[PDB]
Amino acid sequence: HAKTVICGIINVTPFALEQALQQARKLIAEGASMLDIGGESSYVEIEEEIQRVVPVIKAIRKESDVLISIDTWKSQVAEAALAAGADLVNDITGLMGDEKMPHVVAEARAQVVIMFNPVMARPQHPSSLIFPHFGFAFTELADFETLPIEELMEAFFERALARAAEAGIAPENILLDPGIGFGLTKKENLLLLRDLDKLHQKGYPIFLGVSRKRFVINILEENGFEVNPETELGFRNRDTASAHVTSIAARQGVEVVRVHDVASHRMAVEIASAIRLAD
Repeated sequence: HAKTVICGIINVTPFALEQALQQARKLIAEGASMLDIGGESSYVEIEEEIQRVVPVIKAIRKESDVLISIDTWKSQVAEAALAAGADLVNDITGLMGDEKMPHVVAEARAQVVIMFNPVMARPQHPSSLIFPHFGFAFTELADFETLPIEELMEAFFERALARAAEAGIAPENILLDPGIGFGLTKKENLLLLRDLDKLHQKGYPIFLGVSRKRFVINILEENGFEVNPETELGFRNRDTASAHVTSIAARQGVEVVRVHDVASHRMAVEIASAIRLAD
């Protein structure tokens, strides 16, 4: 199969155009094969989000054929971004935050990343408390509160995939993201990483968030590594640590990794893929 694709993160802060565009050039030059453009954070909110992402996507498209993902759970943002040149929707709510999102994805013949969102699945969970509310979902959740994380992920994807099917999104256009670092305990995050192959066995490509995750940073700090991101050494250690997770992921055929620091993950991908693809 093909080596792991590296998807670089571009967050457009609410001049912003030019900074996003600078980072786009940087990540492309470091070997990103995809860019994930995000503008998050009512009609006023949607319009402001559109005005962040659409300029950037048009600008990037003029000088690059790179695959562009629009990172939004809002159908209106996705529709506008796809029209402007984005190739796929990265939906952190996995089609559960907006009932219109499946139709938008289908009509555009676009690809979609369906993220498992444990925050929406377990709103009262201790790890989810500090997160915002995603979405414009689930009935009276009681069951979800109890379920072992892998069972809950399956339950969530069953619902999300049903939504994709009644919209007519082709199965081959769907990627799954297990939602690492989104309202999960340390053990759960590690279990989901351990069991990436089980997720892959479902038959969809995996889009994996490996970058600057709190549980990984906690492994470093408890083992004596500097982790302060306002130091050169801490900043570096954080990215190297994420790149170790990419090494593992790429070796087992994960199709896409979503990352901040493309260069460090390129090292990991090239090593890991050379091994995986030895014969």
